[PDB]
Amino acid sequence: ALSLTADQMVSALLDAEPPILYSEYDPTRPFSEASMMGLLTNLADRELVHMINWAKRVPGFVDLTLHDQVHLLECAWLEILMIGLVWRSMEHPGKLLFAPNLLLDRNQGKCVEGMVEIFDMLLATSSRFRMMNLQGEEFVCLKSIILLNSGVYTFDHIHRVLDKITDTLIHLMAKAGLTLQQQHQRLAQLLLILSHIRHMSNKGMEHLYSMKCKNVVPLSDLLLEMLDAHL
Amino acid sequence: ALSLTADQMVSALLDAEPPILYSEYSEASMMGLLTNLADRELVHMINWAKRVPGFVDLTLHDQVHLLECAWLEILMIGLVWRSMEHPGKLLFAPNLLLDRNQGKCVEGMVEIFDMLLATSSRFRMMNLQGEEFVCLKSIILLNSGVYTDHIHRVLDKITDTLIHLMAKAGLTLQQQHQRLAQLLLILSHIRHMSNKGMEHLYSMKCKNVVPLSDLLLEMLDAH
Amino acid sequence: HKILHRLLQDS
Amino acid sequence: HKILHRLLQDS
Ligand SMILES: C[C@]12CC[C@@H]3c4ccc(O)cc4CC[C@H]3[C@@H]1CC[C@@H]2O
Ligand SMILES: C[C@]12CC[C@@H]3c4ccc(O)cc4CC[C@H]3[C@@H]1CC[C@@H]2O
Repeated sequence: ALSLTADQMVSALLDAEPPILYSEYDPTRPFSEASMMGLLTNLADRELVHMINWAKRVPGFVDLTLHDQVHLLECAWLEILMIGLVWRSMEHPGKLLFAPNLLLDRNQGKCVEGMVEIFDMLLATSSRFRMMNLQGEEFVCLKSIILLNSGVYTFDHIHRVLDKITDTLIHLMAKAGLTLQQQHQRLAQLLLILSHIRHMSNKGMEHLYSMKCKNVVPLSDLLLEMLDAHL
Repeated sequence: ALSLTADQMVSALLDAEPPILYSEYSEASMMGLLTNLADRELVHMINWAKRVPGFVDLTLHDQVHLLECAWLEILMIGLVWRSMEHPGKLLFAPNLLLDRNQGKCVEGMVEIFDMLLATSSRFRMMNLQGEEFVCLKSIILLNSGVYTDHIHRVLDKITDTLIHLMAKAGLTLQQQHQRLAQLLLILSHIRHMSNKGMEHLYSMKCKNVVPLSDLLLEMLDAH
Repeated sequence: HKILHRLLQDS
Repeated sequence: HKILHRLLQDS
């Protein structure tokens, strides 16, 4: 709970990581706007099932009422998918590794109307992760912060857990040998990225709502309700 | 510029603060008041930005860019800061103090009111200080469009500055780091509110409820 | 209850 | 030659 060491907090978070899943990309045919949206949302839908279970493993999360768990996840789900994607994409300049068999560049983004500008923000965020040399331990911290933070001012136990994740991030930076000044500077650079992720999430949400509204792709019931939660 | 002391950063930011503007003494009249206000505030925001240390060192292409990305975030955090002392009410101007139910006067507006009120309530629970506020606002300007090395150096010095204020308030290291994170996680919620506000302002521009100025129009179209 | 309120209960 | 651009250089 709140009695975790920094390291216990890190291990629990590394342990709780979801799998990297595959898309059902079919290479026999070219992309259309509809089949690409079909692929992306099919993937997101399956990742969502793992996210629900992952979140229950984030310290403190299951201590909340079921209504607050619903609320935080509904609020943060696309942010979490997005920060996962960006982390998966760190090693692939100019590309987004949605799945190991679904690696897309900006020109493939152009297949879905409105999509390429969102690809671009995601690609830039991946470069930022790259230039910063974001570590896996910092990533799992950030992703949990997103879960607990993004709906929290749709309003104190959550602030104590959030405080503990901060302690943990600092501890890692201290453990990686950064100076005291570098610790707060990097702490800030990392958290400021969450602003960019919220933004991409808001545009992504707006875009998906638009695809649904044009009947471009059928959405699973979960995805649908996750989307209604927000247009 | 990058060689200001922590206090010189605080002094300079407090010095650059725009004035608090006033309003005039239905859905069309309330949108009129709000957008007329924002328009006049935007002009004061342009001049404030140039007084944010490091800002005039950028090209004008980037100056435009950061202001277009951030302007509603900037109005909103200003709005929230003014409202901090008035639980349940938004101090748009000293003679325009709107309580929550007046948001219902405009379609879609009451939900944005609630987000703003929740943020103000959050400033209140944190006991945010004015020196911290001027830091967050400068951070929004330089951060929000920064990815769409010098400005990362200016951002680092503003972080240095926030920490200095917390150290000076007698906070321990653990408390400094914790408050720095709490303060910055709030920028995430202000981004959210800006994106929703932008979507609301655009729906109003298309519905022709209200006349919007050229400046305001171009700031909205950048999104 | 919404779909998610019920998936959140699976063990 | 946008508005904001010349406003960025006044007196
Ligand atoms: C939400 C969208 C479909 C699903 C996409 C996805 C799908 C899976 C995933 O793991 C990450 C992302 C990020 C981008 C998302 C897209 C942005 C716009 C599009 O509508
Ligand atoms: C942009 C809106 C009009 C201008 C409003 C304003 C006007 C002045 C100000 O100082 C802050 C804000 C934040 C909320 C803004 C509104 C959110 C929705 C509305 O369209």
